[PDB]
Amino acid sequence: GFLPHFQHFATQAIHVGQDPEQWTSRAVVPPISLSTTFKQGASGFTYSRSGNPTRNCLEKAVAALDGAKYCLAFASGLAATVTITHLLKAGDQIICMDDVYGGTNRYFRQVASEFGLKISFVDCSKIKLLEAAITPETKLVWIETPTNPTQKVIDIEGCAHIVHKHGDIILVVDNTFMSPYFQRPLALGADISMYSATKYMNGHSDVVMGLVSVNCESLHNRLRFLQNSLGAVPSPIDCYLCNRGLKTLHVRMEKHFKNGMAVAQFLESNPWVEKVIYPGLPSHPQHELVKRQCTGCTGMVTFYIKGTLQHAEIFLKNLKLFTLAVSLGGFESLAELPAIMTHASVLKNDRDVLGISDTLIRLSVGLEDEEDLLEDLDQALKAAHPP
Amino acid sequence: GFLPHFQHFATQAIHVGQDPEQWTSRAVVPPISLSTTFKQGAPGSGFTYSRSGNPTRNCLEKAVAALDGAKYCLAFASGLAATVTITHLLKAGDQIICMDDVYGGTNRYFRQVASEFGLKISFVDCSKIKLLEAAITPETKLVWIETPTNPTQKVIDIEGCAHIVHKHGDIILVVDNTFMSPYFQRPLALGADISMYSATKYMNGHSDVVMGLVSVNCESLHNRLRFLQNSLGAVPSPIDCYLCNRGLKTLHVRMEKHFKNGMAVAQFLESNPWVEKVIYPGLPSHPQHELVKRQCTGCTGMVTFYIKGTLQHAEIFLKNLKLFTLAVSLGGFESLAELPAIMTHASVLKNDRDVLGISDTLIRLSVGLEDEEDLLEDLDQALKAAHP
Amino acid sequence: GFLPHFQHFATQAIHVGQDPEQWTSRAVVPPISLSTTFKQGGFTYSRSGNPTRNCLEKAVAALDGAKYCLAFASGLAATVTITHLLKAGDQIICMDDVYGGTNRYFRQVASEFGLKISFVDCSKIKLLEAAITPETKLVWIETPTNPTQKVIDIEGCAHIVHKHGDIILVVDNTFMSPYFQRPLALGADISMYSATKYMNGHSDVVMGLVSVNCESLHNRLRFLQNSLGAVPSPIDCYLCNRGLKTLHVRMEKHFKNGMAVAQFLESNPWVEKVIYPGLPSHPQHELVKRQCTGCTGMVTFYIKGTLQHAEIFLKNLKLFTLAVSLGGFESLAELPAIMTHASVLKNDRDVLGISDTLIRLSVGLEDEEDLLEDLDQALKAAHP
Amino acid sequence: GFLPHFQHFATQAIHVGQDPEQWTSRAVVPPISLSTTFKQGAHSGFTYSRSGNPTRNCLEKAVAALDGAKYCLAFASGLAATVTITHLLKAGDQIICMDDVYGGTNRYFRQVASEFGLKISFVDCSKIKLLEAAITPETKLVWIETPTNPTQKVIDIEGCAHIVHKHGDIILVVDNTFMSPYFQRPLALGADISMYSATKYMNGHSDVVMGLVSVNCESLHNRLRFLQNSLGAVPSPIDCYLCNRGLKTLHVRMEKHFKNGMAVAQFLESNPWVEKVIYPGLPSHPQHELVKRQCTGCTGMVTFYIKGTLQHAEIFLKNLKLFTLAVSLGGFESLAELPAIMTHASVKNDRDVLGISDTLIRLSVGLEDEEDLLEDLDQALKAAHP
Repeated sequence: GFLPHFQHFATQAIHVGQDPEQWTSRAVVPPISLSTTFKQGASGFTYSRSGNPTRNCLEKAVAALDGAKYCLAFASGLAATVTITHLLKAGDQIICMDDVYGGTNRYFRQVASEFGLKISFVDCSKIKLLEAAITPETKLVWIETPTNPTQKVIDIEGCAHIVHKHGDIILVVDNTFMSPYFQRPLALGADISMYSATKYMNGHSDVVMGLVSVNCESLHNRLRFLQNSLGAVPSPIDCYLCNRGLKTLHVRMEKHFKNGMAVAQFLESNPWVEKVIYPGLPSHPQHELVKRQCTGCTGMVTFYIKGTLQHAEIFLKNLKLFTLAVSLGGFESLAELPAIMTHASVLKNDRDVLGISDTLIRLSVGLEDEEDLLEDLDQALKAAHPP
Repeated sequence: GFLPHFQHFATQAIHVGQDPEQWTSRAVVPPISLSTTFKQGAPGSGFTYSRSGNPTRNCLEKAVAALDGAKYCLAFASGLAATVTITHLLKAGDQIICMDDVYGGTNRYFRQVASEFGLKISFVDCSKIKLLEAAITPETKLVWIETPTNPTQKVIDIEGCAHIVHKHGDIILVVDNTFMSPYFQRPLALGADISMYSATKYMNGHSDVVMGLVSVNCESLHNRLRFLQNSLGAVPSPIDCYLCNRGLKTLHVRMEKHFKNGMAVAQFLESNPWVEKVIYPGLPSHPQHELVKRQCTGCTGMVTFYIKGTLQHAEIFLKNLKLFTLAVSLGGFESLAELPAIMTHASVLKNDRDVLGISDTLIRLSVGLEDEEDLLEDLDQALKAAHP
Repeated sequence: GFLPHFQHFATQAIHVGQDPEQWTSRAVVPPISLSTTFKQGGFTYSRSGNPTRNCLEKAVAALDGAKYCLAFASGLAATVTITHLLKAGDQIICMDDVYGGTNRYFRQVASEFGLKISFVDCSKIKLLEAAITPETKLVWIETPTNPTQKVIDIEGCAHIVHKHGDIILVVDNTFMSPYFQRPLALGADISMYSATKYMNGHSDVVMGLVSVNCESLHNRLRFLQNSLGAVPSPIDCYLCNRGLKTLHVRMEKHFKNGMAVAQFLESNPWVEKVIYPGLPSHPQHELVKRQCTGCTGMVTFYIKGTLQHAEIFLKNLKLFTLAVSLGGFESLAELPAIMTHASVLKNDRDVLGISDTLIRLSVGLEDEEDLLEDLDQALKAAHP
Repeated sequence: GFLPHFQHFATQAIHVGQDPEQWTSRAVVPPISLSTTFKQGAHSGFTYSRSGNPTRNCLEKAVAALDGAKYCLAFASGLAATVTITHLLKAGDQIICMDDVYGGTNRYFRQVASEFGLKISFVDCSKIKLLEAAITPETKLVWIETPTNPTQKVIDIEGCAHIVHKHGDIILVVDNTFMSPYFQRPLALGADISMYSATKYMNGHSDVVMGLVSVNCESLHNRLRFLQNSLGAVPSPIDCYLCNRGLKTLHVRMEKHFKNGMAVAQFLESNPWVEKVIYPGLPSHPQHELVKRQCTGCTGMVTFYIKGTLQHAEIFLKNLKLFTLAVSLGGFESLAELPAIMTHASVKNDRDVLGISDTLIRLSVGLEDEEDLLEDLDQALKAAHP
């Protein structure tokens, strides 16, 4: 009952920007151009930071996958976030989601706010509340869906709609969790589709990178200027590796879905799980919303284990397939306790409100055999709660 | 008559951070660790996430720190990324004093971007010390200088400048040491708070890495920078870090050849009848030549000069070069030539270049590591081509 | 109706050799160790062994259901190394329809160091036994063949070969990959790969792989790996190991797309004949289901008309790229008579069925519609 | 009194094959081309990576210039180059190899090549009349090393070339690994093949295993080019890039290796705890005067015998703090090693004849500061003989 899959995604991920006629060798795979500078004198490239062959191939590919006209690659997701924020002036205000990635939370609240920028954390799941926070000084709205890690889902089309009623306000959707294979914020009314390519996009846990796709011509020109002016650019080798990862994004995300769905269903029917949060499950508060704006779900499964902090640790330390580590979206399965780990960078009084207790566990289900993933979870839960 | 060369420089560039006991394999060369994340909570722990820190980047930072005579170092995605990150130390309401002649991008960030966030920017000629003193306010938190400047190669008394800045209040002096490199100049040893590099140029020296480097001694200053490195995320690729560290292994023998080639080129151009004026710190004709010898252990391959005539004559010269490549950037093993007014400094107002002297006949050369004989031959023929 | 999929395959492909506890940093992904040498006072020299290559070798061995595996600079390099196992004076029985370079090595190079090479149709149970001599020490087979895709019953072949005892049976398992076929589980002594194809699967690594169970065979192979020095780069090893991580989800899509392409071509009025193991029309379709867990993306077909029609078709493709090699994420198309099998003598090319009208497709991971639409449009250009 | 330095070396090492007009982007440094295959149809271009590819060709084009050669072939390793060269022959032919060669070179000929109808004779080619006594019409290949590994015996290449080429068709190969093409050009001295282990000085950064073969003869190149593609011991394009990158600083590296190597050699000879030093740059070297005629300088390879027994050699090696106890050579880092147990353990009765005793130590002097390298040796020697 999900949105129909995007019509040329696999084809484009493999060929867009990859045209062999670009190179004198007619190579089927684009060469890695490390060169910082390029010969001028008799069009073309001037300096690597402003633009370079391998990065441009990647940006054109990602643009296509987002259904965008333009895309910009960055040193990291946070670097992309910071660059986007530099679009504004001293005196402007940013409305940010209350449950956001810790680093995003940290930048807005602790760094950006001390340069004449106003920051308001607003529950944008309450779309009725967003309008109340909007002021004539609001220039940017930052949204993330699903949120990390409580995975609450936001109506992008509804939010874009509220935001665009008051003229020049920018709507940014952090699309790190889903990827453009499952969700296209720009097609849903967003102005900017932002990624941490470090996660699902690259999908191989070996590249730190950010991506920003956009349609507005003037917004692109401002973003392209800041990309070269701030210089938070990615390595050409990282660009190549990420572009290589995109080649299998469609077949990777499908297995994440199948494995994620299977893990979520196993966990929900398990007597030692208090509650499971997974958009693909009917038990999810926004399951029907997900189906309207998304073409599927990922391998990100959040759940509460029964008992105390003690049980969550025994569970995590007895896993043999899931690796106890931060980050997500890789081919390998990851497990994590946000209260102590990825979201220790979010205030304690805010964690109590968001639901990040000592028993909330975030899983990044990988591409291993389903059987083995379930068996690993079963054995580990039995370690915390033995027969 | 230059400052004596820094001791153990080559030894440290090859060994610091490269210690084989870090790895289970006892490899002589540090592995490239691409992994974005790391396993936590195991029986019997340093790394958590690549952006915060990772093996290959850390080895590079420890090595560069040593070459700078520093305690700490931070690597970044680019020189500009390093610059922007440093500026994030400040608050809305602070003022930045910047050298009047600096790299266009440094100029551009301060004038067009930093000025959009409650920061006041004044461009001041910091070589003339009275101009700096009048610009300092109780609100001043940052002074950004570059020496030699890009591309007119103006030289600033670093130790003298630090003395003025560190007198009244908490003001940070940053020295963009891209041109010289730590082999020839140590700003931290001269009183600067930060020695900053674009590793894209001489540090890596192989024209295949875009990267910035930031060296510092102050403990609180480092912690604020280390926070911003992870919080802003302008991080370099581990593979780029490896390549740059590899470039460092030959930094000492490269810079020596850059010097020897650079001096010969400067001397050739100044005696050439088709050249109006040469600016090179190694030449006694440089207004601050004796200052250079007091602050440096030598000079690099950056040679700036004026060709006789107008813009048309400069173009014919540049297009006739066969070894020098008409291109932007600098500090690589290959020789580069460029016209700053139209190229690297087109992002500087037309009215500022005339004040700074960046006319249409000003040419910047980045002399590489090719044979001396051949580089002179290329310059000679091209000058004969410009004025036949 | 195929053989059941190999158990724990995806799990092993992602985790075997990838243990974070190997590194002081506990990185989830193994670092690329370029270091040629190591401090002594473990590893000694990169060519003999190194962390990144060794991690890859443990992974491939598991996927093969093997005890050992050796990585090499290329597929041919792996073949040459294996051939160095033999003695002066011996004979090699090699299939008549093999990869061109394999043919060339045996016929033009290997034969000159006291090695005798006889090309034999190893599918004919009576032709193989007649070719075996007490002097034969090595039998080299490839299944399915390139590009006529002839299929060999491996276990009976193993059974026939091992009756004469110490003879090595090598199966070039490049086409299928260890995800779809396990020669070692079927009685082969060596499972050999060109990792340049499906194993890496991203058209950016040249590498060979050799899997083995026998202790004595391994020690001889390991000695030769270090002695000839046709070793792969650690970065290539990393890249191939990176590619292995998605082998299971890639091969499944190659299967789904290849099947769709094969079926489209067969019902097409401008195609004379389609050769694809996944189609019931393939003469050994049922043998495939008994020894394999599925099929790959290699689709061979004859276009109606002449060489001219095959050329018009190939040059009008917009998604398929006219190029050699195979097994990458991108779709490739090729005319073996003129291209990849130009290194095989011409009159044997005619007997094998590799005419001027035989076309080989390597179907990639693109969308099915676009692949089919591209084929339709290109066929309509040849035959409007 | 050495040969004048080869002219335009720095220019060529930096520019040959590196022409920015090769790429549509006009990049100053050649891109790394990983692609295994190339689009065909529209004469122009590449077909398959193993046969040839942009990045490998640029390196080969570059190395050829530095060798003063017309052609060059890159391989997966030095040994890969060796095995490929040997494949030029047939069963029944005979190979003349230097008596003191690298352990792996010895091992291949003796244990592998010898099992395929090849005749192998180990001959002291520094005494050149021994070369003539072993030559037979069955000789198709002469493999020499100068200086030898690790006793550093020096061979008159042109003299050998004269003797070898007098008789029908014998190929003379010079393993020019120790010296660099900056310091020695075998092809200009009459050799048929200039071969390298690029793992050492050529790359010079201890992170690439690679072999190189430079050649002038047309038929010889065509036969080798066939084998490069047919045997498939090809290097990775990224490794090719890395070696080409290392090549950019080869001249300034080799000069510093020389200055450090000479100082290290001079220090050891004046040291009361060293019995004998073997270094071509030293007048005490038997072929010192020969070296000056065929070379433009010397490298950082210093071989010496320490006084005492095996235990004294161990304490010395284990007390080094700058020199690293490891195998291989030619990198920016200083290496120290005991060949009898390590790099030449694959050669024992032959070690005794060659002089590779339990007290023979081989040093690869790196690019560190001279003083620091000297102090490390000084302190470590004081440690063995306390």
